[PDB]
Amino acid sequence: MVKAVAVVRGDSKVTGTVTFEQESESSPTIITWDITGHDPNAKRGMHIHTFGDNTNGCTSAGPHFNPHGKTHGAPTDENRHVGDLGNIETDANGNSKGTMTDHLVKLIGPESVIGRTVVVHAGTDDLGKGGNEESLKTGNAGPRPACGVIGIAQ
Amino acid sequence: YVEMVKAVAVVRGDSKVTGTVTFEQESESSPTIITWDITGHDPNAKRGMHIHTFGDNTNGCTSAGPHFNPHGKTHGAPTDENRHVGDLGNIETDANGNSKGTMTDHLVKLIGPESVIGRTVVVHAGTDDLGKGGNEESLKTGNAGPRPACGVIGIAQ
Amino acid sequence: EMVKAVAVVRGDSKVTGTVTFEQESESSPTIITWDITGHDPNAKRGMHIHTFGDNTNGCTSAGPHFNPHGKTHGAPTDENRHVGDLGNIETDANGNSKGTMTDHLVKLIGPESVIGRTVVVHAGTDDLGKGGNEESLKTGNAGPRPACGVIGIAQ
Amino acid sequence: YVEMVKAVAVVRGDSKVTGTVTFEQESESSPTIITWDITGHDPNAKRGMHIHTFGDNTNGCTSAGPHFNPHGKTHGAPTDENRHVGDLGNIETDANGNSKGTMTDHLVKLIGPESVIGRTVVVHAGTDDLGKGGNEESLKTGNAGPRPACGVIGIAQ
Amino acid sequence: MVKAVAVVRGDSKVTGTVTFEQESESSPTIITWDITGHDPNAKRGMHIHTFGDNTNGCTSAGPHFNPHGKTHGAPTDENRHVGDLGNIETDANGNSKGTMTDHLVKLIGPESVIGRTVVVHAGTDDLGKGGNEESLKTGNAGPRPACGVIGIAQ
Amino acid sequence: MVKAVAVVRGDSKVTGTVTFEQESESSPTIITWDITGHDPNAKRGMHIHTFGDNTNGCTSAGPHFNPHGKTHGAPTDENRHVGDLGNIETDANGNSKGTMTDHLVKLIGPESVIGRTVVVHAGTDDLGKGGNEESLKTGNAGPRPACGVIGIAQ
Amino acid sequence: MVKAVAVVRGDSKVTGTVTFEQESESSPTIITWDITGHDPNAKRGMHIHTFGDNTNGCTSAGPHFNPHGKTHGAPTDENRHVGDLGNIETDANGNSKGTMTDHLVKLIGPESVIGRTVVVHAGTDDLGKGGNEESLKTGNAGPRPACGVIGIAQ
Amino acid sequence: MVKAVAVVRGDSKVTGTVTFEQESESSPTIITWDITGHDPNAKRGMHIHTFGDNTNGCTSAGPHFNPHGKTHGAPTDENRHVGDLGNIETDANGNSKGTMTDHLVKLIGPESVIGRTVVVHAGTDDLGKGGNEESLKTGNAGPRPACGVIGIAQ
Ligand SMILES: [Cu+2]
Ligand SMILES: [Cu+2]
Ligand SMILES: [Cu+2]
Ligand SMILES: [Cu+2]
Ligand code: NA
Ligand code: NA
Ligand code: NA
Ligand code: NA
Ligand code: NA
Ligand code: NA
Ligand code: NA
Ligand code: NA
Ligand code: NA
Ligand code: NA
Ligand code: NA
Ligand code: NA
Ligand code: NA
Ligand code: NA
Ligand code: NA
Ligand SMILES: [Zn+2]
Ligand SMILES: [Zn+2]
Ligand SMILES: [Zn+2]
Ligand SMILES: [Zn+2]
Ligand SMILES: [Zn+2]
Ligand SMILES: [Zn+2]
Ligand SMILES: [Zn+2]
Ligand SMILES: [Zn+2]
Repeated sequence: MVKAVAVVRGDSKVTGTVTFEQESESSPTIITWDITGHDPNAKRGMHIHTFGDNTNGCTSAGPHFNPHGKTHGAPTDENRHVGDLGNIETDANGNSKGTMTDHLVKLIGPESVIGRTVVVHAGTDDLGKGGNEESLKTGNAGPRPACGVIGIAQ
Repeated sequence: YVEMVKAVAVVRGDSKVTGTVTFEQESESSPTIITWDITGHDPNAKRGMHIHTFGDNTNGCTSAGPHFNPHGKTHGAPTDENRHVGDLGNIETDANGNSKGTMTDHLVKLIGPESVIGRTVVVHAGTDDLGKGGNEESLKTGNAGPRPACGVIGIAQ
Repeated sequence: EMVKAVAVVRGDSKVTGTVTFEQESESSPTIITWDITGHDPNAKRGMHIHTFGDNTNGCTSAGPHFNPHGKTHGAPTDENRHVGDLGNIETDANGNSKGTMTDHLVKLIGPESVIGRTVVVHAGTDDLGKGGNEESLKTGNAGPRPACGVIGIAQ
Repeated sequence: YVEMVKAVAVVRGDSKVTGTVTFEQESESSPTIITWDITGHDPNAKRGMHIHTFGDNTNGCTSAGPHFNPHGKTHGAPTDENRHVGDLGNIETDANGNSKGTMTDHLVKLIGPESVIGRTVVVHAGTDDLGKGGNEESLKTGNAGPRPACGVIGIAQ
Repeated sequence: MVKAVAVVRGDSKVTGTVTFEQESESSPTIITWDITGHDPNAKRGMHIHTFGDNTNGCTSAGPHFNPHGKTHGAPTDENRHVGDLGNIETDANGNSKGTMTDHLVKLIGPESVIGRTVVVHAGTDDLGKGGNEESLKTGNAGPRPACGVIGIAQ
Repeated sequence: MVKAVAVVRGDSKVTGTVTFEQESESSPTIITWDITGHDPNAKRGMHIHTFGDNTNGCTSAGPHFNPHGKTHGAPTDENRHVGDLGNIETDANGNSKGTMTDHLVKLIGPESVIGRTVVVHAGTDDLGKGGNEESLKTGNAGPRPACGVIGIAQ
Repeated sequence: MVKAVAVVRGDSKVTGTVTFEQESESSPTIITWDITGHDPNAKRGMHIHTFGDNTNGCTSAGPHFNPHGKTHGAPTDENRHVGDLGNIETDANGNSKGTMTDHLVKLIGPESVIGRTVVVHAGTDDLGKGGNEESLKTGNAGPRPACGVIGIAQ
Repeated sequence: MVKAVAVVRGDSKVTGTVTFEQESESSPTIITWDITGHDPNAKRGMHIHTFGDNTNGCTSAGPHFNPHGKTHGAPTDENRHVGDLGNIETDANGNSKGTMTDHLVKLIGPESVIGRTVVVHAGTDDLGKGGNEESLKTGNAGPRPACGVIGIAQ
């Protein structure tokens, strides 16, 4: 029913598209990514950050979207940010195509991620198991080579 | 909980036109204040600026689709009753190709079912004829020409 | 070919007069001449061809602007106009208006013929579809219909 | 050239509900007169009848899509200002499950850009709550239930 | 980018869908059909009839749609009805799928076929070369096993 | 079988005709109005009032015809007066032409409205949903610019 | 646990007190009102508006408190604003005493109404059933004779 | 950096403030209005009139400020009076809050509007497109329910 898309780019060669589909507010959101230009054979963090603000590049996206005030985790963790989409897997060409079904992310209602930002990170998300404050906030997934605002799609 | 919403579109595309268009709305019942700060356009020009329906940049600014038009009107001036929500008229560029301005709009909302959050600001290459051009295109797009820059309206802090 | 028509307009008003039409062939422009009296002085007044040559209820039964191409209301020179959109006539200090113009959409010959339809002289100014409201794109906000006449075949 | 338009939807579907819904409009400025002659429905019942956006029957009455809503309103009663064009309320069936009636509607048009020619009449399985149900579904569909019969609104002689 | 579709059926086993796409009023209309249940290895007339009226089955569709007042012909003829889509070719299974680009049929404007009827006929259209009055009216294409009103598609 | 008509006029420029047709006592009554001279782009109450008494203008029509002792409602409401015909819609010229099928109004039998009064009101009928006692009586539809007695038409 | 109170007044003779108690965040909030000086024998809307801002009288309270982004409805509706508390009933003297719980209004947690405003309106809330756009925003309950900021009570 | 303000009032309940700020003579002037007490849901003309003279109420403000000798127009028009600020939009409560960027109005230099008058009109400005002499002079925006002299604000 509701469809959204982020076209990500940044101060890097990482580009691509992240789409979102959600039938109703209570339904899972299906998230597809199609990323190119990343490091090969890598695990790279991908998160929804709070602000769809690109005024100062991907930095103004702010932190991970966390309406429920949880610690950073894996998508499979109960204690995760809404925006915690884990690591995407890049192939030998630095590309990553994938789909996930997310049970926290909404396109509908007060916690909608429409208008927020998808960030593809430079590093691996430690999924909140890094044992430091930074892990519980960001997963230590490194800088932000590409981001894009989640917009309404046809 | 905060009712106030701030949003920003950072616009760019296949051109030198860049800049930011900010939106602030205090409540669903209030007008939205729009501020633009555009650079790199033609000098001394009137250039159409509109909210287009889709925040989809997969095919560049073309995939933003048409003007945001939830109320099913024809294209018009911002002051017209018969206008698209997305019809913000023209911005004025100075001798350097820059445009800074601010205005409220009474149809553009950040809050509620007609929210433009996640939709697209397009800065056009030409002048919006404000639906007064006398042809069908005028009542669709204002004949404002192509889309040198666009950006998705995203939530700001 | 060489078709001539005339509407003698009157109504619930002092506005009266004659509007003549001539058309050489179906594709030719129709030459329109009006000679109107009894209107407001120094005024711009809409003059349109409305769809029906029905005067059963005064000028109201003439219906809307003649619009066989399914367009919105506009100026005569607009692409996006009704066939019946003849714009405004100008009245002089005495409330009189004489003028002539051709129109490239109005036909007396063929399927879109206006013979048997109605000329309406309106009470107000046609905004030529530029008024910025929905009514502008229907009627031009030209107001009521002080005079009308069915377009009839002339000798 | 004739301005008058007559149209008819001949409705059927995965049910015993059949019949005809005719539309007549004298001019773009006039209301449209709607006449229905429905058979095979539940007896002594109120049943929603709406114009849905698409005249697409490729997957049965589901392909007609939602209520025709060019003006971007929520679902309502025909007499409501805030209604879909397609909101024709309920028809009444008699003791035999038949419904014959006629009314004009002031939003449904056969002429002009909001023409319903080529769209779909759906006769619903349940009662239209006229947008007064207090839930989001009421403001979308009137909670009128599934679509036992539909037909494309076609031009009549 | 107007799209239309007719779903055809009638007092026969002939069913299927006929779609129409037209970019603008002056652009050609692309027509696609997907018909099943017809005679095998046959040429079968397919026309747009004037009325989208199914009150009396396919008979109520009236004659071929002919706003320009021409005689019946092949789609390639200058002198044809707007509704003259010629013959479709059915395969060994009685099925016919095809696409044509039609330079007269419109979905936009006063001659729009939206709300009119596609009829699939029982016989072969003689394309107005039958030499009788009926040929110049109907192509002698026989009865009307299936029809459907051309409706607006998403 | 029975046809009736009311020609409405009063202390105003509102005039017009309201016609009634009923095949049999249990059949719905079809009501058609053709009203001119009202406010433009407005919703205006129209009701059948009990008395076809115009001795003191539209006031002596008395209240809404309510043989079944209901509260004031919309025509669609189960709780409505027989005379509750709801709002008519006026166009940009203050004209209203419409037709409705009414399942309570009768021209035949003991609850016949023949000889009663159609009133066209000056304001909008709140349909019994105004939340005060007057709403449940009159719909708060304002004064009575025009009325006419429902007379036998054939 | 948490108790709160609004003392309402404004550009009118309407005054009074609206108290709130909530045992836990998920518990219903118990609301009691004791209002004086209103119209007699009337239904009058009473709502929690978003802002506890009285800088420009009751207008500064803004719209109905609507953190879930719904339309205006009755308290019992699924589709309602958090602040939609419907109508209070005034007696023959213009007074209204009553108590009810509400299942959406909270004093505890992120949707707390503490520091927001109770508005007693001049007219009747149509509960979102008015059939116009304003009904789905305000209930058409009219102006704001009294309001008060919801403050922590002992 | 000049700031100005007009506090408008008159023979009406229309009141409010109109502020002006301009960085330099060639810069646009930002104009903000906060108007209350007007007709609801309306378009109302707002203009700068030549004279900051209130000796005869808003009438002594004279005509639209027109130092460049143009016809009356919309703010967006080449052919407009300096004082032509077009229509403001009032909400359901008759309030209008807005901001505009005006490319002709100056607070600095010989065409300064400091000491001139903001008038809020009773009717809609036809923006010079009413087709009569008055339209090209005043926009036919009607009488002057409120006005105020533009005064230096810092
Ligand atoms: Cu991140
Ligand atoms: Cu045929
Ligand atoms: Cu009454
Ligand atoms: Cu003025
Ligand atoms: Na998951
Ligand atoms: Na949500
Ligand atoms: Na990181
Ligand atoms: Na911003
Ligand atoms: Na707004
Ligand atoms: Na919001
Ligand atoms: Na006369
Ligand atoms: Na008309
Ligand atoms: Na029909
Ligand atoms: Na109905
Ligand atoms: Na052949
Ligand atoms: Na009728
Ligand atoms: Na009824
Ligand atoms: Na809640
Ligand atoms: Na005063
Ligand atoms: Zn996180
Ligand atoms: Zn537009
Ligand atoms: Zn016209
Ligand atoms: Zn609906
Ligand atoms: Zn043919
Ligand atoms: Zn009643
Ligand atoms: Zn509410
Ligand atoms: Zn002026």
